[PDB]
Amino acid sequence: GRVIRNQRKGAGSIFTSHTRLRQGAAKLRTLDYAERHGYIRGIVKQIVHDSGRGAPLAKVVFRDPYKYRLREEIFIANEGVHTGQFIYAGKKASLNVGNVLPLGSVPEGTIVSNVEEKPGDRGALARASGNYVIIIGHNPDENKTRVRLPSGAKKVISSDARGVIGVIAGGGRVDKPLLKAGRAFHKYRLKRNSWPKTRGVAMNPVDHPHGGGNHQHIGKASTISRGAVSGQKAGLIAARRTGLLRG
RNA sequence: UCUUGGAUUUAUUGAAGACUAACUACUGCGAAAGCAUUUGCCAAGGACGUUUUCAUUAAUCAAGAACGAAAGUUAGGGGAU
RNA sequence: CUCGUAGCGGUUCUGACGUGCAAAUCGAUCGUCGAAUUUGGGUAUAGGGGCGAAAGACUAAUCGAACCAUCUAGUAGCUG
RNA sequence: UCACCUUGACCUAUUCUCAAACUUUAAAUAUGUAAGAAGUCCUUGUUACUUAAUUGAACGUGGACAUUUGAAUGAAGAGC
RNA sequence: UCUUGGUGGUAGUAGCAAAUAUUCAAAUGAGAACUUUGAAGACUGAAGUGGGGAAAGGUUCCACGUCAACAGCAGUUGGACGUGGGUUAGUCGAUCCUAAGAGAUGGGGAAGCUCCGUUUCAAAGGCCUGAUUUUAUGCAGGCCACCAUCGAAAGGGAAUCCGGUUAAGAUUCCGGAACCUGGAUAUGGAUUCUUCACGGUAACGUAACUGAAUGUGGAGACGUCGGCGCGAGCCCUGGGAGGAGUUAUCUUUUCUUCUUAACAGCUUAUCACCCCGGAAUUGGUUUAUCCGGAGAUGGGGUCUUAUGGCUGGAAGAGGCCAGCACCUUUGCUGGCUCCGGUGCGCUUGUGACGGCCCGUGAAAAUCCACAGGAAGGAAUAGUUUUCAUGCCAGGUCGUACUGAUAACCGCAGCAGGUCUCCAAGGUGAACAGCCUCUAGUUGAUAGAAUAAUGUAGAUAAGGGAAGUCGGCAAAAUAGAUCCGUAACUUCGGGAUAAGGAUUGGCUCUAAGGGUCGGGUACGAUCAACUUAGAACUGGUACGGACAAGGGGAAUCUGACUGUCUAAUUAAAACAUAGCAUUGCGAUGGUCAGAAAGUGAUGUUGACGCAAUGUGAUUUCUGCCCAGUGCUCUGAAUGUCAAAGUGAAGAAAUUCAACCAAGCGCGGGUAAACGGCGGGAGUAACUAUGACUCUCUUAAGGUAGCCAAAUGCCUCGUCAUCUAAUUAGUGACGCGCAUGAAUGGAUUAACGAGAUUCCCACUGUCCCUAUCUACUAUCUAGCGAAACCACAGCCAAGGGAACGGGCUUGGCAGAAUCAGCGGGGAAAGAAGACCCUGUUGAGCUUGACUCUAGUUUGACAUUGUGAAGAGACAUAGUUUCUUUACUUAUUCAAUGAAGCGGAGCUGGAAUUCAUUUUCCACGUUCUAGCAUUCAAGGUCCCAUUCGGGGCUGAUCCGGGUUGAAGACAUUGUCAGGUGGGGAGUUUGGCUGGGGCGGCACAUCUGUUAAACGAUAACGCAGAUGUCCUAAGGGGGGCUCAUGGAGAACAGAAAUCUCCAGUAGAACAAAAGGGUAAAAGCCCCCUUGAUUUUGAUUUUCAGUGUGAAUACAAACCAUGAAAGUGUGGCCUAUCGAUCCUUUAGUCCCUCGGAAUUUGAGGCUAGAGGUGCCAGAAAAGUUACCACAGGGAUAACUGGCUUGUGGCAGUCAAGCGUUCAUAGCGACAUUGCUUUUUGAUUCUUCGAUGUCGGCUCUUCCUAUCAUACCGAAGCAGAAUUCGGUAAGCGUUGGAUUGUUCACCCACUAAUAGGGAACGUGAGCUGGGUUUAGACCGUCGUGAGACAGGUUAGUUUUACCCUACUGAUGAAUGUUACCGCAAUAGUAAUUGAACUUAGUACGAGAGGAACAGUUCAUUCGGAUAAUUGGUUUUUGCGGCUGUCUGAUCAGG
Ligand SMILES: [Mg+2]
Ligand SMILES: [Mg+2]
Ligand SMILES: [Mg+2]
Ligand SMILES: [Mg+2]
Ligand SMILES: [Mg+2]
Ligand SMILES: [Mg+2]
Ligand SMILES: [Mg+2]
Ligand SMILES: [Mg+2]
Ligand SMILES: [Mg+2]
Ligand SMILES: [Mg+2]
Ligand SMILES: [Mg+2]
Ligand SMILES: [Mg+2]
Ligand SMILES: [Mg+2]
Ligand SMILES: [Mg+2]
Ligand SMILES: [Mg+2]
Ligand SMILES: [Mg+2]
Ligand SMILES: [Mg+2]
Ligand SMILES: [Mg+2]
Ligand SMILES: [Mg+2]
Ligand SMILES: [Mg+2]
Ligand SMILES: [Mg+2]
Ligand SMILES: [Mg+2]
Ligand SMILES: [Mg+2]
Ligand SMILES: [Mg+2]
Ligand SMILES: [Mg+2]
Ligand SMILES: [Mg+2]
Ligand SMILES: [Mg+2]
Ligand SMILES: [Mg+2]
Ligand SMILES: [Mg+2]
Ligand SMILES: [Mg+2]
Ligand SMILES: [Mg+2]
Ligand SMILES: [Mg+2]
Ligand SMILES: [Mg+2]
Ligand SMILES: [Mg+2]
Ligand SMILES: [Mg+2]
Ligand SMILES: [Mg+2]
Ligand SMILES: [Mg+2]
Ligand SMILES: [Mg+2]
Ligand SMILES: [Mg+2]
Ligand SMILES: [Mg+2]
Ligand SMILES: [Mg+2]
Ligand SMILES: [Mg+2]
Ligand SMILES: [Mg+2]
Ligand SMILES: [Mg+2]
Ligand SMILES: [Mg+2]
Ligand SMILES: [Mg+2]
Ligand SMILES: [Mg+2]
Ligand SMILES: [Mg+2]
Ligand SMILES: [Mg+2]
Ligand SMILES: [Mg+2]
Ligand SMILES: [Mg+2]
Ligand SMILES: [Mg+2]
Ligand SMILES: [Mg+2]
Ligand SMILES: [Mg+2]
Ligand SMILES: [Mg+2]
Ligand SMILES: [Mg+2]
Ligand SMILES: [Mg+2]
Ligand SMILES: [Mg+2]
Ligand SMILES: [Mg+2]
Ligand SMILES: [Mg+2]
Ligand SMILES: [Mg+2]
Ligand SMILES: [Mg+2]
Ligand SMILES: [Mg+2]
Ligand SMILES: [Mg+2]
Ligand SMILES: [Mg+2]
Ligand SMILES: [Mg+2]
Ligand SMILES: [Mg+2]
Ligand SMILES: [Mg+2]
Ligand SMILES: [Mg+2]
Ligand SMILES: [Mg+2]
Ligand SMILES: [Mg+2]
Ligand SMILES: [Mg+2]
Ligand SMILES: [Mg+2]
Ligand SMILES: [Mg+2]
Ligand SMILES: [Mg+2]
Ligand SMILES: [Mg+2]
Ligand SMILES: [Mg+2]
Ligand SMILES: [Mg+2]
Ligand SMILES: [Mg+2]
Ligand SMILES: [Mg+2]
Ligand SMILES: [Mg+2]
Ligand SMILES: [Mg+2]
Ligand SMILES: [Mg+2]
Ligand SMILES: [Mg+2]
Ligand SMILES: [Mg+2]
Ligand SMILES: [Mg+2]
Ligand SMILES: [Mg+2]
Ligand SMILES: [Mg+2]
Ligand SMILES: [Mg+2]
Ligand SMILES: [Mg+2]
Ligand SMILES: [Mg+2]
Ligand SMILES: [Mg+2]
Ligand SMILES: [Mg+2]
Ligand SMILES: [Mg+2]
Ligand SMILES: [Mg+2]
Repeated sequence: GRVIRNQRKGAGSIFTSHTRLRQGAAKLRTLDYAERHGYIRGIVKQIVHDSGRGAPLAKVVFRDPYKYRLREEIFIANEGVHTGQFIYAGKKASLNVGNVLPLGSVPEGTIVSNVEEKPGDRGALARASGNYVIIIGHNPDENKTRVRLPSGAKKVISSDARGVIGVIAGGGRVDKPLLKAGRAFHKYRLKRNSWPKTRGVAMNPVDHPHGGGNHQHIGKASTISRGAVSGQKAGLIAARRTGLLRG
């Protein structure tokens, strides 16, 4: 008869993002006349590390078209982008790694990252370390493009949506083992309070639907409907098949 | 088992990975295991030719090493048959 | 990582004490001691709620549901 | 044996022993009613009941009988 | 156990015992253990008992006066009491900045208190003018796109130091010496006829050396560890100038002073950089291997000023002395204050590096610089001066003190807790322990004595775990050097494995450094502590105190480090990395919120986030989709709500069709929940059973493992371990009930985890003794509490069954002291177990009823066109179908910046004399720059040295832009889902409750004892039906059965007679009843009918059911008398409310009617079986409350099935012979220690088993003493008597009592004492809360199943006991007596008797006598051992007193 840990996370008290040391919001450059009819030239000045993020951040500096001043955008760095590199964003831009072009104006099989789901929302797809997006199709009348997402799914996005050529840098990170609870401690120190995890079967029945009994056992089926609510969605939510993938 | 929710067939267009028929032989190369679509680059190899050059530098070899079908092992990728 | 101080804990004596020095101490013996360490201040989360490396533990000596006031002189086939 | 010492039960007359859910009989104790005036007797009045029929039935008028008026003991007042 | 207040006994009692410790004298005083001073002894021992601070306190600080209360003794003292004094800032903080966050406004939500949000969807605004005469500087240009405010006395930050001063303030006052900010402002210097400096190749330099808007850059501004370098301070030390100490002797000796601030000038640097040069024969170089043609080495330079040196500050101050004054105002005078060395030292700061990260380690205020060139400006210095000097001001608040064994919190002057800075010498590795210096304290009620029992510390002969549940506690080990070091292993470890030597002192030896140097075959000089070796030496001591690992072989278990039940559970539980599963591509997953123009994840984006499971590595994860969950573009007349449609009706209404989700159907999923079998026969053994035959499966437990922490039986069986093992280990396995991510098996290392063994070791024990300190005791002072009906000597009896009192006995003499744990079923706590309650709570679910949320349908928002297998058959915008518009709505973005359309060219437009037609719009080697309405061009001005347009830069539409679109979304309603959340329910009787049953509503016979009534979970049975006849009537007939007779035919077919009192039948149990019937056969029928009363039984003379007699009818029936109101009689059944039906066509619908419709009256039905009648699933070991001995266990008491022990009788056994010794079939008793029955007492609690310890009692006698009997020759036995005097063991396993074995013994008898004995212990067993396993349940949970951990309180009161005093007897003293009470010894062996008696032999005694021993007891200390504060003597370490001696 007590609210469970998965419910308490939505109140957002001790379960927020530890966001002091982060370098900003890693977004694309705001879609304007420079990036819609020609291009604009940037410059990388730093490849910095983002706290809580496994991918480096490239600080790319552009000139403001309308006022004499410099605008520093923060990109997710692509593997191969270096400091001192000129970076081109726009429609008429050239395909190099780190250039920002619409999905329509890049050919089939192009490998892109920081890809907008809608034109101008400043980067939503292929942002974690190592991941990328492959363009697998085009429908030039009623401009759309078919992609493969990092999950393996197929998405249809506007051809006016943008992307950055290359993979997101920092790949192969999760292939290293953490080896100890300490290295898990400092990974989640700079993300959010989701660590450690107590098993619900290791509890009292007031705390979890899995807890209690004279032996640690689940009692009911762990697969719960999508048509259930909070407090019952403690287990496998809306599972199609369970266990190993052996047919 | 699939099938009137149109299977099987047929046509158009795509993807994926694998494979490289026919030509293909009492034919070739490779130390052996093995090796076939093209073009490019890389270093190599046999045989021939030689009025070149060195002039026994060689033969086989314990111990020791390189390579070693396929299945298998570990971890990524890929999963068309 | 280890031996071991400061520190931080609390194994055993089932030691002392048990109208105590103390509503949890004292002593010896112990765990650990460069990190998932220890800690001050600021700050956030509030009661059927929080918080929980999970013991129904902790949330002002109060916790299988805090504390305060009211409804309330709640009701009692039960005891005085 | 192919009417026989070595037949079983059955029938008839005997015999020993018994019965809470057997009995011809049958106590003790306990128990119902009666021992009168709201009585008995005579005459005959009523009725739609009853009879073949004032016959019966029931309730009566009038008349006969007075405390040994219908066993014993008691009664402390009786009844409501 | 009332309330409030007061008061006692206990009681002058318990006690005032941690933190080494006090002592002498004087002073003050009424009074001194405690005050003050001196002396002495000591301690904290620099991670302090020392100097400061943060929080908190608040005056506690300081002085004077004072001692009533407070300082648990005292008090002249005080943190007390009374009166006062005291806190000084431009520089230290606050103030300011932002952090995590908090929070207004605009705006949205909410009935509202108010909520969200912090830049949002807002018309959110101040900044300078170049510089002043029409300026209160605007009535002007020009610029800026953010958007409150709060948030740190530890973060960021402008600037102050030294000396002195107070009773108490100080980085604040005073004296001296600075600095910063803000403002104003003059002079000098600088620069200027080249108008905004010069020098250097350069790095850069300087005293200056204009610089607007705008932009850019830097600082503020950052982790941790390691080593190295450098600095400061400290420590160590040499020479000298003073002062003090010791001085028998020694000591050029021991201690001590010898200082230099902020600020300023000049110099000072690793790193970095510049020039020259051009490198392999590669060089440079760090402790640490980096660097160099992208230019090393080298030679010259440049810069940062951490930091150091010099000088100013500043010797005038501070220190140390000396001399002279000597109520001198109170000083005056004078000298010295100097020069070094050393370093793996300590603390700290810094610099250059290196290591680490799936961790890469704040922000803002603020300040500066540069880019740019706006504007302004030149005479002998026009401007401008970030150069020097000069002037003024710096507010408000805080400041004292403590910061804790007395200033804070803990009730308080509480051994507790509470953040931080500084940190001397020695020993030593050390911030350890031990001793000392500076500083500080010497506070804690005392004195005397040295009983017991304690607490704390010790030691112990011989043995060495025999102790105990268990090695608990203790001992042992310990530092360092050298040697040596296994199994196993994840190859990193194990590991300090195990083991084994050495260690002092003194005198030496040998290595190991720095600075100094060459010709266009060389040693002066200084300094450090490591290491190795040698000799000599000694009561063979030496890590001499201190400090400091015990180790080994196994098993279980968790990989490890880590975490938790504060205050009983530290673990095997939790976590963990690793592994795996699941969901989600943002209009999203998971979750918030009452809503929201609302939130978390999210400053996010599948290498992510969320939800779970398992838990490192090795090696594996078998079989199951039937169940239930989950899931599926799956089947579409099975079910399908609301809305909508249609039919009938006057209509309310009734019906029908259509019918979304969801359910049902089909499938997939087990690292989802979960599951993983019998009977029988078979191999040339007897059973065993590869294979085989069936029953049911979805699958029938695979790989593995095991009496395992999982196995009841079980202490399984074997082996091993031991003398002996219910332990352990290894095997085996039909395994009650093992098993694969509810993970199976194994696994190095780790572990305050659990278990067994071994070595060492020891007082754990045999078996106890001694010592010290503190208590206790006694004294002065001070002085509680628990508890208390009244109390306090027993035996027996009875009694609510264990009496202090009552009864009958025993007896009994003041007042007491120390102990003590028998008793007071002592106290502590209105039992926490069990029961009762129509008492609650928590958690679970296939209980009931809801509910948020979610899903599905409908209507509104919701408009505009189409095509329309979209109306019913010249027939119509809505209709069981799709896509077209944008303006509602929705999403998103931006400083709403470039949208839409139209306009120049050139063509593979082969211009088709037409853009039917389309395409490109100033930027891509490179880490530069991009700003001033834009220069140019053009035209105008009224031209003023400047100003304005246009074009540069196409025109038009004012639609910011992109999606999405009348669908989501939203409002309302309807169906589903919905233990996530809520509330409620879970009967009773009961030889306690649970379970079973119904004795819960009934019937017959018995119980039941001759009217009636009468209990038990008494007994034997039956009831919830059956019947249109098995009801009613009439007539006829006799039934069960037996005997004899009939072909098949018998023992049983039909037929016939005789006998048949019922021995048959009557629906169903049993009892009763019945023979021209009540039965059997036949005929007719519905009385099993209507209406109202009366009555009987159960009984309240209520109801219900059943029944009896009538009466009014109407029928049946029979010839009729009659009979029939269901069954031959005794059982077979049901209220109010609601619904329904029959009847009358009756009453009413209240303004009056008609018609439906509704309501009403009388009689039935539908039902409550718990049967006088609620609508209801579990568990609780987390439980709780009101009670209850109305109630379970332990004890006592009764009873005595059972257990044991006896007896009578004697068929028989005992070679004959009942009774030497036995004894059947019977029979009569005893015990309460075994086990069973009462719930008698106890629930405002009698502390629950075993053990240990210790006492007493019984006798039903094992031994010992003395005897009797024998089938007693002897020896040894057996049976029996008197007898409880005296003994009655040590161990392995087990928590066990019991058991069992080993072994000794004279013997290892049995019992009682609240199953003797917990204020005597222990806590192993059992009995809370943690945890794991097995079985069972969907689960919560359960198990008189296993395993691990889990606080044991109080005596000082009375009595009892043990010891100790004592009034009274004329006083006093010595010597005695003995009533009464207690009593104590015990047992064995050997020699001799004696190889004798006896015996055929084998064997083989006893009495007397001597000598020893066992167990016990009482002493005693010559000896032997133990003990040591004799601190007696000696030795040793470390430190301290200068050394020595002598000591602490
Ligand atoms: Mg976990
Ligand atoms: Mg738990
Ligand atoms: Mg080919
Ligand atoms: Mg460690
Ligand atoms: Mg350790
Ligand atoms: Mg420690
Ligand atoms: Mg503990
Ligand atoms: Mg204790
Ligand atoms: Mg350590
Ligand atoms: Mg601390
Ligand atoms: Mg809640
Ligand atoms: Mg629990
Ligand atoms: Mg409360
Ligand atoms: Mg009350
Ligand atoms: Mg009877
Ligand atoms: Mg009678
Ligand atoms: Mg009192
Ligand atoms: Mg006393
Ligand atoms: Mg004393
Ligand atoms: Mg000391
Ligand atoms: Mg006092
Ligand atoms: Mg006094
Ligand atoms: Mg004072
Ligand atoms: Mg300051
Ligand atoms: Mg502020
Ligand atoms: Mg900081
Ligand atoms: Mg000063
Ligand atoms: Mg001048
Ligand atoms: Mg100059
Ligand atoms: Mg700067
Ligand atoms: Mg200063
Ligand atoms: Mg420090
Ligand atoms: Mg100046
Ligand atoms: Mg002050
Ligand atoms: Mg002060
Ligand atoms: Mg102070
Ligand atoms: Mg005090
Ligand atoms: Mg020292
Ligand atoms: Mg030393
Ligand atoms: Mg003391
Ligand atoms: Mg000894
Ligand atoms: Mg000895
Ligand atoms: Mg023993
Ligand atoms: Mg021990
Ligand atoms: Mg060594
Ligand atoms: Mg060793
Ligand atoms: Mg070992
Ligand atoms: Mg562990
Ligand atoms: Mg575990
Ligand atoms: Mg494991
Ligand atoms: Mg640990
Ligand atoms: Mg605890
Ligand atoms: Mg957020
Ligand atoms: Mg499995
Ligand atoms: Mg409907
Ligand atoms: Mg043992
Ligand atoms: Mg075993
Ligand atoms: Mg075996
Ligand atoms: Mg087994
Ligand atoms: Mg004493
Ligand atoms: Mg009395
Ligand atoms: Mg008597
Ligand atoms: Mg009493
Ligand atoms: Mg009396
Ligand atoms: Mg009497
Ligand atoms: Mg007596
Ligand atoms: Mg006395
Ligand atoms: Mg005592
Ligand atoms: Mg007692
Ligand atoms: Mg008690
Ligand atoms: Mg009741
Ligand atoms: Mg815009
Ligand atoms: Mg009777
Ligand atoms: Mg019967
Ligand atoms: Mg019945
Ligand atoms: Mg008849
Ligand atoms: Mg019958
Ligand atoms: Mg009968
Ligand atoms: Mg009845
Ligand atoms: Mg009712
Ligand atoms: Mg009306
Ligand atoms: Mg009843
Ligand atoms: Mg009571
Ligand atoms: Mg006797
Ligand atoms: Mg005897
Ligand atoms: Mg005898
Ligand atoms: Mg006796
Ligand atoms: Mg005796
Ligand atoms: Mg005995
Ligand atoms: Mg007992
Ligand atoms: Mg006792
Ligand atoms: Mg225990
Ligand atoms: Mg006790
Ligand atoms: Mg006492
Ligand atoms: Mg001596």
